[PDB]
Amino acid sequence: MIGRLRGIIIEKQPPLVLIEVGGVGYEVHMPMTCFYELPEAGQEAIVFTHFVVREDAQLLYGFNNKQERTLFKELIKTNGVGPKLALAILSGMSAQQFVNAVEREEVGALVKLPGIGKKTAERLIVEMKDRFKGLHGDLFTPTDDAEQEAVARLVALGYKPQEASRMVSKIARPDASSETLIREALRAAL
Amino acid sequence: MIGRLRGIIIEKQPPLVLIEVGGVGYEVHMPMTCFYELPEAGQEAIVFTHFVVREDAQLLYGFNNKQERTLFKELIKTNGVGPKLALAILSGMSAQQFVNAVEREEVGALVKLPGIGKKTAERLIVEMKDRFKGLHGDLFTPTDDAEQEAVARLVALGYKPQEASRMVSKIARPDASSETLIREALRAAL
Amino acid sequence: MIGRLRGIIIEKQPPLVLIEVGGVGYEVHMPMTCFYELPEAGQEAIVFTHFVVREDAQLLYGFNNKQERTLFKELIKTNGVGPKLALAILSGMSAQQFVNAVEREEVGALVKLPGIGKKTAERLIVEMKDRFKGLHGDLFTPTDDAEQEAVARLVALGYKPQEASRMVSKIARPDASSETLIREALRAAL
Amino acid sequence: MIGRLRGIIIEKQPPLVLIEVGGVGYEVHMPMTCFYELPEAGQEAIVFTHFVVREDAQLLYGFNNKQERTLFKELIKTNGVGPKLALAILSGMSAQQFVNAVEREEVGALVKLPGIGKKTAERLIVEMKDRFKGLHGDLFTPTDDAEQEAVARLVALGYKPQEASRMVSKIARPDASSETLIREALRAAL
Repeated sequence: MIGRLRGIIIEKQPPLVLIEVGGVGYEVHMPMTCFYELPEAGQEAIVFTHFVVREDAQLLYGFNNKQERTLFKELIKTNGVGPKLALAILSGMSAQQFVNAVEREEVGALVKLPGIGKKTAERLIVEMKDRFKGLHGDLFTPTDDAEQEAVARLVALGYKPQEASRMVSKIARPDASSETLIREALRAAL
Repeated sequence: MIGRLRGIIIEKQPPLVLIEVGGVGYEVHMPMTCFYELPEAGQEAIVFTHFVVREDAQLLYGFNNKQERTLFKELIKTNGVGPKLALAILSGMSAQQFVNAVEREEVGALVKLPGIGKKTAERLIVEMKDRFKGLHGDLFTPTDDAEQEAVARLVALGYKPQEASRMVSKIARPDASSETLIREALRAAL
Repeated sequence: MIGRLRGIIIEKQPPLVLIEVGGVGYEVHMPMTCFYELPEAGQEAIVFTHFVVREDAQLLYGFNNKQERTLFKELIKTNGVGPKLALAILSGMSAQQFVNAVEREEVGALVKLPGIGKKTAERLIVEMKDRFKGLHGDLFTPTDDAEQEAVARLVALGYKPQEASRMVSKIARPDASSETLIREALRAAL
Repeated sequence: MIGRLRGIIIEKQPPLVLIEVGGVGYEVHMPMTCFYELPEAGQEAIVFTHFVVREDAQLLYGFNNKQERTLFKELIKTNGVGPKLALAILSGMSAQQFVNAVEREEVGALVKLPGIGKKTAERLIVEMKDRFKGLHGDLFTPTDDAEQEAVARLVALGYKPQEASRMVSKIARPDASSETLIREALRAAL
């Protein structure tokens, strides 16, 4: 439900940060690489969050931008990676580096990580390297921003990636509103 | 627990909208047709919400008015429809149209939707067409507002629809307070 | 976690009330008898809440005072009564009346309620009539306020009611702070 | 998710305290020893919280400082102790005393507590006495603050305590930022 927090840094205890928001102190778990970018206690901070429901707990994982959160979200969707390990992966390396490692396929580096499997490492690379394709953004892009947006949305709707791809690509060009595109796409399909 | 949000639109990423409320950024999932009616980022918005608890997540589905939320709630109560599909149904068509399709019984249209079943489509129509009856409102009405209110309440209480119907219809007429009606109805039954 | 709400009544739809608290609109389910006492929409209201976690939902049940909430809490602890029925019981009758019915043991009245069992009604009376004993308050009292408080606390701690009873009654008298009593009681027992 | 609350004490009903935060009244369960230190109703209070998710409830346990919370957290991680008993242990004795009892290994005292097991008491002592070692703080310390911090973090990451211990101890000395230490440690290990 919670995607972002805006408040004052009350305490820092890596990798935990306590952010006061209107009297409510929220504990946020952040990968060290994000952690380094946090402002000083007493100052205002903005963090992108990912909520994790768990058996005996409700947790928030935070990032400095939406790109890093996406990467995190992506990592955890795999069978072998959970939030805790995802946090460790992004504490040893930055989103950027991680992305490079995968592209350059360097398991070596990945293994140097606790709980990090080899067959796991290998599988990871393979898997992630694949997921980045359908991923657009500075991070995941070493075409059209709105089209790519309209697509994601259409895919969020239930349309098979390729279907969607086709559905917007048929009608299109700029000075459209992904919103407009999405809109159009739908009419022309139902 | 959360039925409405009032705050500033921070970002739009259809079908997701991020609404800032006193420093807390809430992610809201909205059907495209509602989405189109949202104000611009930076401005204040009011959205009616439906909370969905899930295995690994807590989600909020939002609408522009209570009527659309009801329709959504209604759709999801069926065996074949879940929140994600309900969101897709209301992204392809507006509450109004949807309501028409059902009344005019046009499966054709419904099928043109991913995950949307035929036997499902058929069953849907049949089912919804039935549920709208007991549903009062501009949407679900192509009698007395308070009586109909007193009834719903009495039905919320545990009374069988027909019982309730009868219970208020026996004593009644205007310049009553559904609250008054409900009140009266009860005394006269216990 | 949430025991009280202070905010503006945005809408009333018995038995549901929507209360705006700093931009967050909370849905509260209230027994009709409490409902009648609510102020007008647009005005400030204070409601005592009971949180109910459920399979696919998180709900808040509200009351006008702590006594009515207690009674509700009490009712639901029984095997045969759940929140929905407890809300119906307190919609047909007021906490006061309910309390009388039980004391005067009048099943007749109770049965006049949907889902309300006879063996259930009977069992209820019996059960509640018993629970009120250990219950102190205007409602549940057709001795010492602090002692009774110190006891409850000591009982919250794990002490068997009678033990606790004894533990404070040995040392005591006024111008004590239940807090003081509790304190004392403990030292003298460990 | 909630680690701290800052608001006005609305009511005290040991061991429960109701804290108003921006219109939201939060119920907090506090060990009596913490309870005694609370300010008067009407005044502002700051409490450190521990969230407990439960079958039919969501609860918050509060403390006056982070040390007492840690101790609580520690206690509950054991097989034999749950939140309710942990609250009773800290209501009979203060964090300090408790810590002493364990160090001085005095079961006698512990047993004087409801639900408190003997084999349990014994096991406890043994267990806690062990956990305090890896615990640094005034409470749990009848070396370097940042190093010890860097370690905890590295351990939060997945590193075996000893590994971490070694990893920071190799490179180190002051006027470092646990953050710096952590940082360094990582590079030199991957």
